[PDB]
Amino acid sequence: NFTLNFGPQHPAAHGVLRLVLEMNGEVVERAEPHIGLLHRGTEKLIEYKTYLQALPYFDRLDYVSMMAQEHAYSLAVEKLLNCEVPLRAQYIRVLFCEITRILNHLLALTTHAMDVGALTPFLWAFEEREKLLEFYERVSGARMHASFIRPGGVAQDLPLGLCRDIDSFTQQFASRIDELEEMLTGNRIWKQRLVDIGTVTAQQAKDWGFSGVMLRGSGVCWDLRRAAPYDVYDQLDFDVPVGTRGDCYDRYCIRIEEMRQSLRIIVQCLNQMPSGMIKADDRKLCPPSRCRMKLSMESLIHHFELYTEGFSVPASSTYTAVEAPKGEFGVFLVSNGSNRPYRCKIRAPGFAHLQGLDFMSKHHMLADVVTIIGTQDIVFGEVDR
Amino acid sequence: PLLQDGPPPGGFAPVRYARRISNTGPSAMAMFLAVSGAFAWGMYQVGQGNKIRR
Amino acid sequence: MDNQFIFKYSWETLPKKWVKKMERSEHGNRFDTNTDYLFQLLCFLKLHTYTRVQVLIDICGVDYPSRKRRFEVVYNLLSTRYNSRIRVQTSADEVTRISSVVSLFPSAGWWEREVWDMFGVSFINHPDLRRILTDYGFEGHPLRKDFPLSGYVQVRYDDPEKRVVSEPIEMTQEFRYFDFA
Amino acid sequence: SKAAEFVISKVDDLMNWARTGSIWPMTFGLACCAVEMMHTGAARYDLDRFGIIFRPSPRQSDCMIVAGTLTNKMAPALRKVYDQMPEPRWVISMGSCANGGGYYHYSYSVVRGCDRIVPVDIYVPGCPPTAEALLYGLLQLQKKINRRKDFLHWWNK
Amino acid sequence: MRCLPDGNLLQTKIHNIGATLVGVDKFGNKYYQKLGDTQYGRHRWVEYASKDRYNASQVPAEWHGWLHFITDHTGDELLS
Amino acid sequence: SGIVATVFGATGFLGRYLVQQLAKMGSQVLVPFRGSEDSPRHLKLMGDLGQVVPMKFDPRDEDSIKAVMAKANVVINLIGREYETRNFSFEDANHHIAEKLALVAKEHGGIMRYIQVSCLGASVSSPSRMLRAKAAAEEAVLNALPEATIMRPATMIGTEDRILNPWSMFVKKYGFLPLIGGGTTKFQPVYVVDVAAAIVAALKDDGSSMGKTYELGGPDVFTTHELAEIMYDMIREWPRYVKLPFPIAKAMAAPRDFMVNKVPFPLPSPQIFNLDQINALTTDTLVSDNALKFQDLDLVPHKLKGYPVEFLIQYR
Amino acid sequence: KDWNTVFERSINTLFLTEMVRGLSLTLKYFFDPKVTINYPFEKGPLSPRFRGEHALRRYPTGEERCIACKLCEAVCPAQAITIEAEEREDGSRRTTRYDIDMTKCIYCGFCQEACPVDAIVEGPNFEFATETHEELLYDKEKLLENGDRWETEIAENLRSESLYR
Amino acid sequence: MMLEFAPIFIYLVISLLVSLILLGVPFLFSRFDIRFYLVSILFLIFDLEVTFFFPWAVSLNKIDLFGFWSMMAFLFILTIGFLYEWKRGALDWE
Amino acid sequence: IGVPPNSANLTEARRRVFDFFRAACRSIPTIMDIYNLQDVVAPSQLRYAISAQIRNNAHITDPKVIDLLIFKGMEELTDIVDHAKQRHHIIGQYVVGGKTDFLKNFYTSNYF
Amino acid sequence: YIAVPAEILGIILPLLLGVAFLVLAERKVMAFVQRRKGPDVVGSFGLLQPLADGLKLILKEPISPSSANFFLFRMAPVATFMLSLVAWAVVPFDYGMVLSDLNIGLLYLFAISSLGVYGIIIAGRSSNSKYAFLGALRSAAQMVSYEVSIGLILITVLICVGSCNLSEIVMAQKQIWFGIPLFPVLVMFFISCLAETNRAPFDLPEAEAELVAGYNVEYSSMGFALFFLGEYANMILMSGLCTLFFLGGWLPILDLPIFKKIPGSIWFSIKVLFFLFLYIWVRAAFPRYRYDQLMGLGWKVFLPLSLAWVVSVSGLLVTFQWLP
Ligand SMILES: NC(=O)C1=CN([C@@H]2O[C@H](COP(=O)(O)OP(=O)(O)OC[C@H]3O[C@@H](n4cnc5c(N)ncnc54)[C@H](OP(=O)(O)O)[C@@H]3O)[C@@H](O)[C@H]2O)C=CC1
Ligand code: SF4
Ligand code: SF4
Ligand code: SF4
Repeated sequence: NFTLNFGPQHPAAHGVLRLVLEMNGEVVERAEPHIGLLHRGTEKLIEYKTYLQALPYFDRLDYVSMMAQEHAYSLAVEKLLNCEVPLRAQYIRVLFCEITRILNHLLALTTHAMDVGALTPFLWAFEEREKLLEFYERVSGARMHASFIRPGGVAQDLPLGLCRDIDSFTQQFASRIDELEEMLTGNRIWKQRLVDIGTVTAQQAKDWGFSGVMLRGSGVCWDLRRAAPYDVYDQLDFDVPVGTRGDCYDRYCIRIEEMRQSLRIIVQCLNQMPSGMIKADDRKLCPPSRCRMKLSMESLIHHFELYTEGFSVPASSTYTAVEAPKGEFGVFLVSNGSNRPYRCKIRAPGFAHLQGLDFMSKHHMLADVVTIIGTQDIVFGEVDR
Repeated sequence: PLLQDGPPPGGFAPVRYARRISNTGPSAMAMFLAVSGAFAWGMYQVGQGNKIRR
Repeated sequence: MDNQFIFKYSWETLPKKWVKKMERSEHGNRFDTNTDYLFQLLCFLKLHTYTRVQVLIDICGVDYPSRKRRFEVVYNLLSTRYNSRIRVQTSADEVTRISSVVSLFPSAGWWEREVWDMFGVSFINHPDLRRILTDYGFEGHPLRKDFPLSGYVQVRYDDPEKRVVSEPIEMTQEFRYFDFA
Repeated sequence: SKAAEFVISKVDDLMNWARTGSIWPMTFGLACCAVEMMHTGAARYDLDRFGIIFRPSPRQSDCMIVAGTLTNKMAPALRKVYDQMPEPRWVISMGSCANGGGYYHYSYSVVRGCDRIVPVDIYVPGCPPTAEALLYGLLQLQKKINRRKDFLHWWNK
Repeated sequence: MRCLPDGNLLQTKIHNIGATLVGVDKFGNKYYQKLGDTQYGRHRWVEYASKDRYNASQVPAEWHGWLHFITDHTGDELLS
Repeated sequence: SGIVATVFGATGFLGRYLVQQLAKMGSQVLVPFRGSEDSPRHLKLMGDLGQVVPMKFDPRDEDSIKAVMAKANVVINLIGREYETRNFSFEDANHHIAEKLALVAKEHGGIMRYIQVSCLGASVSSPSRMLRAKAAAEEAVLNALPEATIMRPATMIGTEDRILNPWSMFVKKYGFLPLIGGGTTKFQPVYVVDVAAAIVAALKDDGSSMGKTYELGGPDVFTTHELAEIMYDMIREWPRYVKLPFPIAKAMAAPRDFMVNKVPFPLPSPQIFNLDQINALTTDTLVSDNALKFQDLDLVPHKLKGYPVEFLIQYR
Repeated sequence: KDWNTVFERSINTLFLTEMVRGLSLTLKYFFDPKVTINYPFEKGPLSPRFRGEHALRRYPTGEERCIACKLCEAVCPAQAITIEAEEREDGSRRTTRYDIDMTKCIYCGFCQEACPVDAIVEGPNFEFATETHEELLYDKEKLLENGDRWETEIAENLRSESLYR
Repeated sequence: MMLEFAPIFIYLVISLLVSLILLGVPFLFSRFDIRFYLVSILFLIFDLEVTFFFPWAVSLNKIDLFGFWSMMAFLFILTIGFLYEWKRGALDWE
Repeated sequence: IGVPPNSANLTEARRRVFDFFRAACRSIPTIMDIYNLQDVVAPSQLRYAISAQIRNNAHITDPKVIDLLIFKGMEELTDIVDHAKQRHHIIGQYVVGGKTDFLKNFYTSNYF
Repeated sequence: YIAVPAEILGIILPLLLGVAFLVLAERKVMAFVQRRKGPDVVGSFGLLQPLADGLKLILKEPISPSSANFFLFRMAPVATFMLSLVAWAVVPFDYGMVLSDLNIGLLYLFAISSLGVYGIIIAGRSSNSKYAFLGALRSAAQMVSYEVSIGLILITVLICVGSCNLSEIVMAQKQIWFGIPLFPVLVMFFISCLAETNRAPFDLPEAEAELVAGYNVEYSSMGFALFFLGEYANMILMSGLCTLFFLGGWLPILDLPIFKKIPGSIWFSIKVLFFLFLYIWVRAAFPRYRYDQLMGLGWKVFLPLSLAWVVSVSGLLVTFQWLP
């Protein structure tokens, strides 16, 4: 068996993907990924930051699903502080979580399509991505690394007229998905590239710690938004699509349907959005308004403390997970009572998924390896941290 | 202040999320008959053109 | 299948010598085992009908330099069958090898490689135990508390040798530690 | 030499026109900056409209965009690919990570700026720079290329 | 004559047809708008004074917000 | 260190090794370049942020020369050319610029150390025109600056050298390597890094280098045939030495010298058949026993075998 | 199963019918208007919250707003800010050095949030690519220059954004 | 007449000159896979089939029924061979 | 293949030490071609380097410390062979190829 | 014969301009499909983009890697480019507008197509890259595989015409265009041309993101340019062949005086342009097959159907005595 070394140093496949394949002709016998090419020491760096300063690091783990990791870190901190989040912030956080899910699925589906030779859908999808990135920028001033979801709520309230603009997007997005499906779903070349490729049984998915679409493709009804709900997810209607074959073609269909259900959640969040405060009112971790900091001695003192020392977290440890676009994203946070986390372990779904490439790609063709990587939806920021 | 961004009175208009069907396309037999008839008549025309060329 | 049932059921049915500590809390049920019983306890939790702990979520280390066994190895586990999570922990030092659970959960393979890379904890019967994250030829385990943030060496291109080379670090501006305590 | 200089200036202008109007960058997409660069090449900003075509091989490439954090592990692979680009070649550093290490400057595994490995012609700031910011950086690369006098310098050598 | 080699400038000249002149800045750059709805009603652009060697940084601050749809105030109204 | 060095001719072979070693010491390095901004590009990697500064200048212009020297307390000259261009003669590139640089250095007044890098064999009675002009610059810089220091390296060996690379390229194209004097000329080639180390050491001493000329040769003396043997074992190719006596060697090297100053357009540079170097191959060039060697600089040269010839792997 | 339904799929396969719709829908956008922006004559939309090039501001009298509290330096997640300060000749608490490494900065806006006098802000400018690493080491004078150049736009955004923070 | 082949030769000479100009101007400023052998074998067989079809196709007007059926028998033998290829997995690259 | 259990006693540990010495030293000809050390250092000098590292730890009596040292030795060896970072005068951690020590240090700096 | 090189250059130079503008047209059409603009800055409407790209490639330094086959590495793009050029000496654009009125023109075209594979295989082995070599082997195998179906379709047209003269093949379609009774044959021919040109959906050399390195990965400057120009000239030639064999060549759609007014060269150019548009529209519409899938299609679908159509057409023509 000869060994084919494949590292695409370009975002055709992830930029830092490196694969050592043992082949029998054009058939793969063993796929060994070499990682750490994007290992940046995030978990070590977080220990030297206050809880507020560590928040931007979570935007840069799964850099296609920014606000989702913001949400997981805030929930873990809120869990350790026993902090009550107001209802309006909960709806905003869920709304932008679902916007993030569409942003992620649009990139994952069309970069995968582009890798198997379908070049048009990427251009059609990235235009829709631009409309959604505009909503990121209008609430936070940043296209991608918003740092908008924070412990106790969100950084700022929605600008006037944003909800109407979001509603306008929802009125046409179903047609955009319909166009994406017509280019791919019924086409015989697309089916021939995806059907019966990378079959994962339910037992295999559980054994290898698979989650998200990687687990639901195998017929397992498991979604953390329903299994362990958080924020206002228990007050929203959405269906959980599951596969019947466990192949790359099933997981493609599931991501399309998840985008349709994400549209459903956004519409409900837009109509159910209540008025009220968007920060928690416990004056221990919430920054005061600019007007009170400049008028009240107590507010100025609180502002001085929050931006120099930050808030303390009582000594404890817990694991918090959310349903990120790529699967279960978890944070194991250890606090020692101080203003900096003692240990922050990040559980990345792509770490487990890419580890499953060896058994998933066994006895397939060389050209199927990229398809299987695309169906796993790998981003090496979270794999390597 | 007291004005926050949110839904209008009554909420926004309903939006569709389900896939929309589309019945565009001819029939197995229609396109078969077209091809068969074109073949027969066209090969007769080929014979006629070959006679004139000769 | 709430956290009250698991705590009460486990106390009755588990072998007594397997668990040294049991904590019930809203931060997660947590069993502290001895190193020699970690493998058997996890096999029990996975196979037993009333637990069915089929998914190993992740394995992580924690450094406690003030302890004679500085390292704590934390196993986070999930039961999709009963919709419950369980935490199992054990302690280790810089020279005590501990059992690998790859035979129980295949996903443990890379996570155990990361624990070794980041902390220096070795795993008996691990099929392929080598560093997974750090650069090749790396010295030290960076997640240890005593390991400096910026490490010991840095890389740059050296034109006379026509290659990228490693040298001891030299910072233009050192990392400033702000003591807000 | 009242007529040679006029001819030489036209030759250099023709060479600069060809090189600015046909820039074929090889994308080094290491992290989040790669996605903003993906958007720059998408319909809204259409880098193709400027003559920019992305290449998969350094052999067909004129420019290298380092978009993302460069680790010590990845550094030798970056240098090798740069050495396979045929002259004339340029490097654009995109984002704080590639510029000087950014958020991960004090880390044990991150190269503190890609200019420690390859020479850099343009630095594009931001974390990430917006897609329009990258487009501005490319237009600055065209400005530097338009200062070249390769025929004249070779004529006087 | 600049239209022949510079196709970027030609696109602006074609799209300038029928537009309304909004104002001129201190550098001579001319600001135009259409008041339509083609790219979601965004129809603001600038015709730089220098037909060659134009640069995005040549737009002054008072017109920068108008040009990027950050504000609806023109450069003239901000200066007042 | 607080040394601010203006290194002329640093965009050539020795320059890159000298700038790297000057950067290691902490010195600030100013790099005058006369053509494209691409020539000093590889030097920007050396040294920390802002320590190496390329600066455009003009050899035939004194206002530009004093512009790049105006902030320096150390000046090092590496400017020289082994062949002739229709614009720069041997005296123009190897003597006129060197003497011009010293006079501006004299006009400056703030130059603690001045080093002029010449060549081993630079003498008045030399068959080669380039070495004759070097010796003139030797005397001119000494007359203009008697406190200046001179180095006389032998043929330098390195990745970008013009002896082993032209031969290997010639062999892989024609299959045989010519010998110009029957492979009998003696000389002692030196590692390029050692030459750079010597210049740094002279800058780093307590002042004992000033006014003295150093002959820097390799540890061992070869003949041209023997050196040509080293590369053959390195490029793993079959040795096919074809002899060539001097008359015909000056025959095929005659055209470029003949037509350089007549045609109005540039010509390719000579590799093996450079009439001027062929003349210098007639007599053995060696470090004199009475001069100052690498010893008295407290440095030992590297042997050629091994690392100094590692760049020949690319030719296999 | 049935000779008609067998005939149905046989003709659909042979005549590549499902690839006809793929061609049809690829052609519809061909005659439609394009979404490409004519940069640099036309620009993409931005909000008053946009986090771009940093700037130091002054009061309308010309006095610096910054009072060297060092809150921005303490909160900066990238340690991109370096400050030195002492009492001025008139007794004022002012900085003698204010440096922002634009290559360490992650453009988070935390410094703007921490500042109690609205001295440091992230302006709307995003077109400041440079040819050298050195020019991205901003000093105090450069930041005050940026504030002078962008003051009219910054003040307008601050007025619009004052109702939210 | 072979007279129409001379312009082709001059065309080849000119095309070679253009190619050399284009390619010369820039110089101024251990695994055996049996399936490739097998695809070569099949290509060789069917290439000879196309060869024997050209005289037949231009000559159908004079050979009439006899030549048609002789070609049919030729094809029958070669198609028996092709069916043998199909059934033995020579046409499958999986 | 897999990581073995900790050695029970010093006989087991020292037996593991010799297998590592054999395996590490048998790979010197591979290392010589990888770093092109033919004209740089003799194979025996690198053999004596490995032996010297083993001897410098001959005082260790805990078998668990010996097991960890061998495991780190195998990893150091594997990175040298599989992923070589060729410097000139070093491989990995090892250099290849009339006054006391106070004045030399004193002339250098104030930090000893 | 003194005027022959003038005609030869009047063929070759406009062909090179047409190739340079076919690349621009493909970029413009793919862009318009994708709601973008494509080249529009370098010249009015991007019309100077091909000139800039060619001039850029001319000025780019040639690498010529340290291989042991330097002559073959450089000769490989020259071989494929000369082959792409020489096919146009026998192509007629109108009655009497053809350089060489070969009586064996059909077989000459088949010979050129068979020769095309050598540039690709020599590039792979001479490039000293395992990845380039395995890609070149796959591309060569695909090309020879679809040559069989191309040849069998050519035989079908030959049976209808009874002469290898391309002008006679056109003039045989005066009564009716062969694309009407042989429409499935025309579809098979267009797909076989796509696969023979290494074009989408059959563009293995463009499948770099598929871990499939092309045969020309080690080529830079004008060797790469020659490979590209050869492939696009072949695309134009395949469009011309589809026009000549099935769409009546220079003939008008209907034999009426109103159609007969405009020159036959315009008719021929219009039809060639329609097929060149299809090459791009298909590239923009579909994903690509794996190598094994397209090889299966070549040997298991297109060969049997081509052989069946040869048999059916010949049998029907000899049965009713409708032979030429
Ligand atoms: N074998 C050898 O290389 C030996 C060399 N020496 C001498 O040492 C010195 C440095 O050697 P090396 O680095 O190899 O030389 P190179 O020829 O490789 O480099 C010469 C340098 O001087 C510059 N230069 C040359 N001619 C002129 C000119 N007419 N006007 C302005 N600048 C000019 C070049 O700039 P640019 O690149 O822009 O042309 C370049 O930076 C030379 O004087 C050389 O003769 C000593 C003994 C042996
Ligand atoms: S600069 Fe910011 S956005 Fe770009 S790669 Fe680094 S962290 Fe990600
Ligand atoms: S934007 Fe963030 S990283 Fe940059 S200076 Fe301000 S606080 Fe520091
Ligand atoms: S900019 Fe603001 S926060 Fe920073 S030191 Fe000045 S006053 Fe304090």
